[PDB]
Amino acid sequence: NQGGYNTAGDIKYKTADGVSYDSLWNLFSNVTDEWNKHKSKMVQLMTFPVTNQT
Amino acid sequence: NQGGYNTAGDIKYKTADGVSYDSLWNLFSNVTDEWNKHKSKMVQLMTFPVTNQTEKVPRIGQFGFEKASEFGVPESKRTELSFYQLAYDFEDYDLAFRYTWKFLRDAPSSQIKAYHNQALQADAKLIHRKVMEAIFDNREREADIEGLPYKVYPLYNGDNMIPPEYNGTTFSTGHNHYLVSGGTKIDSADVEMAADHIREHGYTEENGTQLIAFAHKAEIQEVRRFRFGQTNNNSAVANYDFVQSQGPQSMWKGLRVKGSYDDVLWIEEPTMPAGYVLFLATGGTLAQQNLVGLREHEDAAWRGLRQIPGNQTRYPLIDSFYQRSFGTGIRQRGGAVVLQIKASGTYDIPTKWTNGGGFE
Amino acid sequence: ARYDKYNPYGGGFRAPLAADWTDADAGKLYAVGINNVGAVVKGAGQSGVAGVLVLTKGAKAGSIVDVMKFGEVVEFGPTSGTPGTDFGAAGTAYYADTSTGAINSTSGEAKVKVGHTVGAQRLIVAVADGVVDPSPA
Repeated sequence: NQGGYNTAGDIKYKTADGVSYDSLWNLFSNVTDEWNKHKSKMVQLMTFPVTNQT
Repeated sequence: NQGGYNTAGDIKYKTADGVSYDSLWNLFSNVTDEWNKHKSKMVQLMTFPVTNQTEKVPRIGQFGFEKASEFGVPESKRTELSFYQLAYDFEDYDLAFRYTWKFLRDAPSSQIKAYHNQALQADAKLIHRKVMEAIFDNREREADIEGLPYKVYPLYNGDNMIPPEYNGTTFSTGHNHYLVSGGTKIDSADVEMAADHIREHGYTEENGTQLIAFAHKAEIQEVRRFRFGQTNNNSAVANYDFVQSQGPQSMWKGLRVKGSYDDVLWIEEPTMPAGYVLFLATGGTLAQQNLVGLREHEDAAWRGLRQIPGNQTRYPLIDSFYQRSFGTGIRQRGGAVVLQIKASGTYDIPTKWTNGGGFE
Repeated sequence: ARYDKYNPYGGGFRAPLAADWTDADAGKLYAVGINNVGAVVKGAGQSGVAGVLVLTKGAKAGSIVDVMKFGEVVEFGPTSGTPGTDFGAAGTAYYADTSTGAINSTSGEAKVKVGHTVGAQRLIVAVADGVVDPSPA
């Protein structure tokens, strides 16, 4: 993993060959991984909410 | 400068006469001095607000014509466009006021208002230095725009950029606009040369323009001697007459005009280091905007002098910040000339205007 | 050099270029001929000198070029000169070296005449049928 503070210089253009860096990040703004949907299904069929701590 | 935290022990309450220091600090709360006003006035005449973070200066060639005939057709004509590219720089500058809790409890409120009014004076002093070093520091600089590097320029400086030819007067690599007088005092021959070094690029009185010169008073005591056909410094001769202003016009732009040599108006400039003069074009068809561009951030949230709330907040320590971010470059590299008055050799950057040598 | 007056009907012809011409040749004038495949080469091909050629930019092999036989060329100077500064002499005949296709004012028995100049910068192209002298003394 990449780590650390986000800095100016981790930003690398406003646009490149006419495409905008905001539009590129907007693609990933609301994605969800089908593996994380599967993992959430497996948790849902394999767990229960604890009401009684013992 | 003083620096450090403001502390109890920096506080003053009353004079031995019973007069409270908060009333003395109340004088400094709103005033601005004639020296910062004078520096602000040099900036206001010498600069323009930049709209494009980079400029292109384009040029095109010429066609001509031929004599006709009963038979036969003319030789074909075309022209090819070319340009030079000029960017403007940008940088951020920060200032802090820091207090102990007991200083803010016991210090006179007028001192805090004076510190705010002094931040406005420090901003004016910063912009003035950054405009002056754009002219007097004859080194090249680089700026990044859209993440792509561009050069930003002083006047012509012995560089590979070739001035555009004006009227069949035509130039080379290694042209220059920082000049060394070749003499320990100013000649009329230097003033004549420098004003022509502007006028060879255009910027003429036929082009509707006015020339101005800014000089320390020590060299104005030479210009007053320049009567037509009479010898002056270094055995040069005045090929025009000095004319004192009325009381040429008595005043220009609200500045104290001394007179004219050639048609160039002469102005006394106390900020100038003694061994130097600036010659500058104005008005007409070329000088519809001034020598130095001032660049500021694209977003209105980041323009101007701004206060940032600090990051030690209430007890036992308090701070706050002022920020301004801007930068400078020259568009009209031929629209002004810097003359240094020295006997021989290389041009010197004034220490007070070396880039990175200080601030404000 | 540049084409000033070109006539498509018998003043010049389309042909395919035999090899890449680089931007180092942009605005130079060369004499050219046709190789055994039917493509344009500098100097004489199998055809002898067929005409003269200027490209304003580099061009790829198998691209189509217009070779001039009769017409006017402006901004002219010898092939060895810098294009757009090193212009020709006025009033004088110009000859192609049949080996390199280089054009200059020096006559020689094995060379082909390509034209003559009307003032320093303007060449009247009218390429000869063959060499200046096919039977030296």
